[PDB]
This record gives sequence, structure tokens and C-alpha cells, in this order.
Amino acid sequence: SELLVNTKSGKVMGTRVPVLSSHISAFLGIPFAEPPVGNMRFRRPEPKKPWSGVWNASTYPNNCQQYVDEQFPGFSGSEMWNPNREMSEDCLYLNIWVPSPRPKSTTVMVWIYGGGFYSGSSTLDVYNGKYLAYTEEVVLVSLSYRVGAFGFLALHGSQEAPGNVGLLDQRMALQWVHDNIQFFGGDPKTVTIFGESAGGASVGMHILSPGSRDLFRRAILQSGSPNCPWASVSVAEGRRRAVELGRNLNCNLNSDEELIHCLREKKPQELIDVEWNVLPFDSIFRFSFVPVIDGEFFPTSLESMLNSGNFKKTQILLGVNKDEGSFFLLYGAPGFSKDSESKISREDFMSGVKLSVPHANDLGLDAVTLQYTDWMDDNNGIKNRDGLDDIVGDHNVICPLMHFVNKYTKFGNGTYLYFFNHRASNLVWPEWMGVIHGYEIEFVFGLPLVKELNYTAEEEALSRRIMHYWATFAKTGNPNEPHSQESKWPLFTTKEQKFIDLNTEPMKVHQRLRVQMCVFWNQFLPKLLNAT
Amino acid sequence: SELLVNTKSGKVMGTRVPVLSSHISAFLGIPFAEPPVGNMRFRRPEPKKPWSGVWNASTYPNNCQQYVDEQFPGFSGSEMWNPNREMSEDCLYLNIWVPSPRPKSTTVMVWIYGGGFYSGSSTLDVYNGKYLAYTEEVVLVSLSYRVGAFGFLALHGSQEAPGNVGLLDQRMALQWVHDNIQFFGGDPKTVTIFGESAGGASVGMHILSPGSRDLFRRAILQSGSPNCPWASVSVAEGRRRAVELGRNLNCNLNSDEELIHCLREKKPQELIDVEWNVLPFDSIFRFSFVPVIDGEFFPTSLESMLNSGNFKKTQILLGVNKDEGSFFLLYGAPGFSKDSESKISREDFMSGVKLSVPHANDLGLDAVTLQYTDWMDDNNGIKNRDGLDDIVGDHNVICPLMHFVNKYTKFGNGTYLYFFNHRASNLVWPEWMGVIHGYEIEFVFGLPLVKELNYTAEEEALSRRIMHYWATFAKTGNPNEPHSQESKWPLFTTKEQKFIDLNTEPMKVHQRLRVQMCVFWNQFLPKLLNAT
Ligand SMILES: *[C@@H]1O[C@H](CO)[C@@H](O[C@@H]2O[C@H](CO)[C@@H](O)[C@H](O)[C@H]2NC(C)=O)[C@H](O)[C@H]1NC(C)=O
Ligand SMILES: *[C@@H]1O[C@H](CO)[C@@H](O[C@@H]2O[C@H](CO)[C@@H](O)[C@H](O)[C@H]2NC(C)=O)[C@H](O)[C@H]1NC(C)=O
Ligand SMILES: *[C@H]1O[C@H](CO)[C@@H](O)[C@H](O)[C@H]1NC(C)=O
Ligand SMILES: *[C@H]1O[C@H](CO)[C@@H](O)[C@H](O)[C@H]1NC(C)=O
Repeated sequence: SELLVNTKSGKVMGTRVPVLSSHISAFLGIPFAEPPVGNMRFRRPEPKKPWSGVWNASTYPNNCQQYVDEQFPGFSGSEMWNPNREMSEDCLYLNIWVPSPRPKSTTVMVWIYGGGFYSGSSTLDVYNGKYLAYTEEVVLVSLSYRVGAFGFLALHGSQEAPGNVGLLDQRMALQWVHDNIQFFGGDPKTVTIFGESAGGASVGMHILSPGSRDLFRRAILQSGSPNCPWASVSVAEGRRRAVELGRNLNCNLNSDEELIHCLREKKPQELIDVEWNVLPFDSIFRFSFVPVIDGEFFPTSLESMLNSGNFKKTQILLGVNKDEGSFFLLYGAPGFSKDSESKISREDFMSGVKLSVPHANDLGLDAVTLQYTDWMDDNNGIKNRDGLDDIVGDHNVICPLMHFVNKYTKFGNGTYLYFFNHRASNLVWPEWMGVIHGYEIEFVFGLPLVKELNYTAEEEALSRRIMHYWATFAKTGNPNEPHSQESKWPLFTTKEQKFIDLNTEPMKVHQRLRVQMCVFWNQFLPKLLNAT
Repeated sequence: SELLVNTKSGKVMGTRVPVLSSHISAFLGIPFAEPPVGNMRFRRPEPKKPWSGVWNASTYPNNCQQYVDEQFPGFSGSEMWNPNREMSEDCLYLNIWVPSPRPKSTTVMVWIYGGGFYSGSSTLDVYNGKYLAYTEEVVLVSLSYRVGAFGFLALHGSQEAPGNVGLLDQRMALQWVHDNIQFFGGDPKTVTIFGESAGGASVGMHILSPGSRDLFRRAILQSGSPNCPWASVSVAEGRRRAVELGRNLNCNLNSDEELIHCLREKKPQELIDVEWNVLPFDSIFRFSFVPVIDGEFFPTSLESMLNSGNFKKTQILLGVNKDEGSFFLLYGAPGFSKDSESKISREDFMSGVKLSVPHANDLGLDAVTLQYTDWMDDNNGIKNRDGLDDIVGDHNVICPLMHFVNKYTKFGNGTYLYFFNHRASNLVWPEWMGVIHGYEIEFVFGLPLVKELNYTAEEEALSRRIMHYWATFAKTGNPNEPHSQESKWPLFTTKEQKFIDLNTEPMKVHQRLRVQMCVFWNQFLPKLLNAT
């Protein structure tokens, strides 16, 4: 039967699903690790023991335990991001969409969700792989991984809560796809990993990590890179936060053994309820439990790995959205609200700058404020709001990514860079937020092809182009069709540094993406904060 | 007789001179101090002892001893600035142009020449006062003062070479005008002092100095202010340079008495020949012997006098030229030449930055380089040349002056600000130098009214407007005619900060003159260099 597949872990039975007046197969909720519960909470994941009988893979699995956004109850803009299934620590599952009839050996794409390493679900409506699987004839896989303290509590040295176990969950699933995707018609020698925000930084981390590089062929990173300032912490800071977590739950703190045992006795929600209290600063765009630079998963510092070429050499395709900072300002900077235009006063601007660059001394804050202030019109509320947006996006996403691409391109085998700047016509968030991070995802997964979702015709066309760029890059390592007549997305090179805009207008090619601001964030400010 | 005037120092006899098909009186070379020669070299000036008989005031006096620019032998662009009379330490004289018939009590304007405190002459063709005296019916006075070591060698504590004696020479002449200008038809209760570059910083210094403020009514400052970085040094640096001067002449250095005696035995040119060897850094726009912050002429630091309102409160009119830095780059930065367009390479840019901001550590040089570099087009030779021009002009003239006007306006009685950006059609310097500092002077003294000089008609008109703005401001404290129909030069205010452009086009009013760059030079960089 077409819905029955025999894998090395056992038999699995999918389900037929409709998609754009046709059908394909879906194998939802396939287990790839033993449930990380009880004594295994915080531990490295173990492989799933093979099973007898047929695994029913017809419904979505539980989503991992996470903080849930209740900031706007009933607003779809925020709720489309929340877990849409029961939460549970038994959550390590993957989903596969397979063209019908079953391919024999086609290109595979594995999606890694974002969510700041503290949240995220593989089952969100915007992550539904049937449109891309069907339109580009690829086998689409979405995986899951532990988030929050469950995925990233780190007490370096202890083997019970070593840290990075959330990254090892992603890795185990990549191992399972390597070992079994052939039975679903996928070609294991052609898998592309891709993801957004923390999913994009994760992708960059498997490119760096020696233990992960052999499990995939190519990579796509959307608004995230491994060197982002919010994506990793030192073993010492990881340790400090784990102890503070324990102190918030009245744990015995005399040894790692004692702390870990107390944390393992707590219900999931007791951990989620105090998670945010461990941040070292009053900050924006900073998350509590994130990957740790441990000497194992990452052999040395990220920057020294980048400089020395210590990473997988292959082709990459990556980019960012125009307004990366707005979500974070809305939720945590003063003067911003969902239902107003959020014109910012000079006081609120300064407050925002301090929140955006937590680790900066006063000279540093003055350097940032001067770089983004138009002194001929310093009380322009819209300019202050947009300047803050840019400060957050450049410091947290764009410049870190630009630094990664320039370092990578030096040893890589081909880089394609984009700047996504089309705001969706049906976005429910206010206009002032612009092209919000994550809102390029619906176009990558092809939602504009379904009429009832209400996109425009040009939006459906943009979706088809991005899907085909992503799937052609995955199959061949180049997003362009060989002899097509369409205009070409040029390769990004150390010298010319070209990139393309991605929107409903005719492709325009540019050079040196936000160079002015990125020389400030990647060269000057680090130098200013180190000397001073 | 109209050419004979009896002053308190004695009788003086002028000469009738033609001017634009008419005539006026000129009293050239009137002595206002005893010759500062021999033992009086470096000493404060003494009043000129009254004389019997008639002082022949029909020819220009000697110019003070100074370094002479031989960088372009025979080129008029540089030679029109060189001494045009025999040099001599007997040089303290003043010149007066008086309307005919002799006024009874008219507005007086006293010109103080620039020249970096190391050079300058009151007798230059561009400083000829007959055109302004005649056209605006004012009594025009030009004074002289010791420059170089002769005017500014400073060994604070010793009464033989105290420093600032060049400033006291200007002051003595202002005293003589206060006491005698009435006999020439001038009104001593209405004298305006005005000057350019070091002459403009001098004017600002008499506004600050308690011993000078009662000798004049109003002030005009052209491309210079007292707080400029090249206009003063501490008593300790003054001292260091005086000792180094002595060491370059093999002087006995055991006491001030010994050093001073050796320096007094040297011929003038032995001093001028080694003058430049005492600079502490490889620099541009820095001069050896300049005013010293001594606790007498300046009671406390300039910035604390400015902050506390410790200065003469009156009306001021001041401004700058568009391309203040070009002269200094031409003469001392690498890659610039008189007969080429001077496109600058990135190496030469960086060399120039280091020369322009001598006192800066590496982080500081990086801060300047980032602020003036267009990172999307960093090898643009013209952009590098123009950026260097701006760096020199903003740091040395424009921003210091902008800081002075904002501090002054808070306690003053009226400020008028201009931005002169018309390049003269007959300029012999190359195009790349732009509106060169000092080339607004010919328009202030009215040279475009004499046909044989070859200016355009619109240039003659601009000259007439500037002459009338300067002379009306001098007479009334406002450059505008009461009920004229001409557009108005608005007052500069703490809040609106308005200024006007000054050129051959219809007057345009603007606000916050080079604010972006000046917040960098007046607020951020000083803060960066103090912390680091
Ligand atoms: C990616 O790698 C391939 C092969 O490793 C590069 O192609 C080789 O290019 C060199 C120099 O141009 C030739 O000597 C070889 O004959 C090529 N080999 C093959 C199989 O084509 C290719 O240039 C690389 N691409 C990038 C963008 O670096
Ligand atoms: C310059 O000073 C004069 C007088 O010191 C100012 O005029 C006075 O203004 C105050 C308040 O407007 C009035 O009470 C007086 O009657 C005015 N006196 C005279 C003689 O007019 C004038 O405003 C000042 N100008 C500036 C630009 O500060
Ligand atoms: C497993 O899938 C769902 C479970 O909710 C349901 O159709 C049925 O219980 C199972 N299907 C089969 C074929 O066992
Ligand atoms: C003084 O002026 C010049 C000196 O060069 C000359 O005309 C003459 O010697 C003198 N004139 C008078 C009237 O004494």
C-alpha cells in the first residue's frame, strides 16, 4: 500500500491528504527518539527503540512544553504561532509529506522551526508541507526539538544536564532521515536543512558542528545565523542561569546532582512560569535557555571556527526580512502598542536603545544613539520608531547574518543572498511593524496558493517563485533554472557581494546589504566596548 | 587741512587716495606702541610716547617678522597673502581710511588679520579699506600685532616672555582707537571688531577677555572662534614649545632668564627658521606659537567661561565658508597637489585622518573614519578627497564655531549666522579646493567693484550686499535695513538656530548648520577620547 512504509525502526502508516485539488501522502508524528521524560529530562536524547506492529502516523504529535503567548487572547496574529496540540515532554516526533505516486529518489527538505529556542511547534498551519511537497515534488520533513529549560538547561561538566540537548534532538532526527528517508522515496544524499530565526541559527549550528555536518547536503537560513547575539551563551552564563532557575523554585543548590534532581521533580509549568526571571539584564530579544559554547557540539568559539574555515563547505541560500525588529519592540519596549502607530518620543527612544543593547556601557549607548539619529529632525516620532526598529533588526539579525555570510563565502561552494521586503496584503498586525520577521514563511510554504486564504494574485505568483527557488536550490545547489529565460539570482561573492530583493516587483540586484550599519555593528562597536 | 589730524599722541598727516572715481583720506602707518625691539622682544607692548611735529602717515608700515610662504613662487594665489612690505620687529602700526568730507561721528570697523597667529599683514591688497570706507561711509581701521614666537612665546610665570603679547598688541590698538578715533570723525562708542581665521578667533578672545571687552561695541567673526583647537594651548604646552625652540637654537636652558636672553640675541630669521620644529605631533592645521590659557588674559578655561556667561554680552555676526579644509590639505596631506584633481586613495585618506586629528587614539581615528566614509563606495577618490576636506573644516572651524554660537546665544543680545558658499569666478586655485577659506574676504572689502579685477556683475552685487550687511550690523547691531523690502536675515536663536547661505542666488534660510557632524565633534568624540 502507498500509505504503508517499512523503516528500520518499524512499519509506519500514513494518510492521504487533499491539496490544491489533488492528493499526497502524509506520515505525521513518527517517533525518532525515546520520550525524554522523568530521569531523562535535560538528558541527551536516545534513539527510539524499534517497534512491532504498525505505527499509526495519521495525526499530528504533541508539541513540546513551552511558554505560550497570551499577550493578545484571540488575535490570530499571535495565536497562529502558539502550540495547536496538547503540550507534553513526550514530543520528539517528525512529519513527512510525500508526493503521490511515491517518488523513488527525490530531493528532501527538512524544516527546523524558530521560536527563540524557548517556543515553537512543527504542526503550525503555516508550516504545513503539503503545498511545497506537492508543487515542487520534494519530500518535505518537519522535525521537533526540546525548547526552553527542557531543551537547553546547561550545567557544563555534569552528564545529566550538559546543555545543547535540544540541538542533539534536531540532530537525531536528521540521523533518522539519513537512515530512513529512502523508504519514503527520498534521496538521503540530497537533503537540505532550512529554518527561520532560531531555526535559521540552528541550521548554521549544524553547519559548524563536526557531529552534524555529514547528515545533510545543503542549507537555507531565514533571518537567523549561528553567531547571532541571542543564540548562544558561555558555559559560565548557562551555569549561572540554571542555578538561578533552581533558586526561583526553592531548590537545594549545593551540588549539580541536587539541583538537577529538584528540577526533575517539578512539573513542566513550574519551570515555564519562572523561565524569564533568569535573564541577566532588562532586555529585548534575549532568551533564557539557548545553545552553550561547550567545547563539544561547538569545538571552539564560533568566531574562531568561522575564521579558520572549521565548518561544512557546501552551498547556502540565506536572507532576511526588511523589518526584523518590530515584533520585539511591540512586546517589550515602552511606547509601542498593537493598535496605535507607535510614534516614539526621544525619551522612549533612549529607553529602547538601552533595552536593545543590554551589554553596552554609556559610551556604547551614545555611539548607537548617534548612528541612528537624524539630528536635523530628532523629535520625529516616526523616525524614532523606525530607527529603533532598525537598531533591533540590524544588531540582532541582519548584521550577524551579514558577518556570517562574508566569513562563510570565503571557504564555501556558493552563496545566494536575499532581502525579502514584501508585506502580505492580509497581515493582521498593524502597518507600523512593516515586513515582520516570520511573515516570509507563509510564502515559502505556499499558503498564497489557497484562495480562501485571501492573498492577491501577485502574492500567489511570488510564492510560486520562492518555492521554486528554494526547491531548485535544494535539488541542485543553485536556485536558478539552467536555461530559463527568467532573470538570474546572481551568486554572492567576496568581491561583488550581490543580493536580490524578493517581492512582487521585477527582480532588482544590489550590493553590500546594510554595509554602513553593519560596519558599525560588526567592526566599530565591538572595538569600542572592548577598549572602554 | 582735511589730511591733518591732531591726536593725543600727536599730529598726523594723511594722504588723499582715489577710489571708484572719487577720493577719501588715508592715514597709513600710525604708531600705537613703542617698537618691541631688543630687550622688549617677547614683552608686553608699551604705549607709544607722544611725538612733536607731524607724523607722515602717507605710506604703509613695515609688516611684522613672519614665516613666508614660498610653496608656489610667483603664483598669485599664495603670494597675495605674503608680506608686501619690508619685514621688521618695528611693526606695531595701524591704518585708517576716512570718508571725505571727514564725518563728525560715524560707525568704526576694526579689522584684525588672520594667518594662524604665525603670519599676516594689515597691508595686503585684499585688506584695502578704501572701498568699504567709501561705499558704506564708515571709518575703517586695520591694526597689526606680533605673530610667531615674537607674538606668542610663553614661559608662564616670567614677566619677560609671559605669552599673549600679540593679543595685547591688538588690545593696545583697540585702546588707541577708543582714545583717538573721534578726531578722525569716528564714534568711539560704536566700534565693531571683525577678522578672519585667527583674526576671527582673536575677536572671540577679546569678547571673552575681561581686559578687552570695554574697548568695542560689537563683533564679527569669519571662520574663526576662540575655542578652535588650533587657537590656544595650556601654559605647560606653551612652556614645552619655548624650551624646544631654545633647544633648536643651542640655547642655555637652565633658567627662564637664560633661555629668554639667548632668544633675544638671535636675529629674527633664526627664530622663524626653526619655528615649525616644536609641534608636538605630525599634524595639519596646528601652529607653534598661539595664545595661552594663562589665568590673566583668560581668567579660567574657555569652556568654563562660555558656560557661565563670563564674557561681553552684545550682538555678534559670524559664519564660515563651505570648504574650510582644502588649503591645509593641499599644503600638508599626502596625495594632494595644486595642479591635479587630487583624487584620494583609501591609504591617503587614512593618512589624512591621522594628520587631521593628531591627538586621537586608534578608536578615535576609527570613529572619525567611519563617520565620513561611504561604505557602499569606499574607493571613490573624489569622495575620499571631499570627506577629508570636510573632516578638516568641521573639526577645525565649523563645529568649534557652531559650539561657540550656541553657548554665546544663550547670554548674548543677538546673533546672525551665515554660510558663505560662492566660489569666486576668477579664483586661480584649482576647482577641487571649492570655496576656500579667506576667499570671502575680497567680497567683504569690496574688490568685485573694481572692473579691472574681473569679477562678474552678480559678484559685484553680492559684494555690495555683504558690505552693507556688515556695515549696517556694525552701525545698528542688525544687518537688515529697518523697512527695506529685501528679504530678511533672521536672528539665530537657541531654539530655531536659523542661518542664511551667502551667494549670488536668492537668500535661502536654513536651520542647524552641520548638526549631524557637529554633534559628533562637539559631544561624542570628546566623550570617546576621555573614557578611552
Ligand atoms: C564548487 O566546487 C566545484 C568542485 O569542487 C568547483 O568546480 C571546479 O572548479 C575548478 C576551478 O574552476 C576546476 O579545476 C574543476 O574542474 C571544477 N570541478 C568540477 C567538478 O566542476 C566550483 O567552482 C565550486 N563553485 C564555487 C562557487 O566555488
Ligand atoms: C537686547 O537687549 C535689549 C535691552 O536690554 C532687549 O530689549 C528689552 O526687552 C525687554 C523684554 O522684551 C523689555 O522689557 C525692554 O523694554 C526692552 N528694552 C529696550 C531698550 O528695548 C532686547 O530684547 C535684547 N535683544 C535680544 C535679541 O536679546
Ligand atoms: C489511528 O488513527 C486514528 C487515531 O485517532 C483513527 O483513524 C484510528 O484509531 C487509527 N487508524 C487505524 C487505521 O488504525
Ligand atoms: C612723507 O611721505 C613720503 C615719504 O616717502 C614723501 O612724500 C615725503 O618724503 C613726506 N611727505 C611730506 C609732506 O613730508
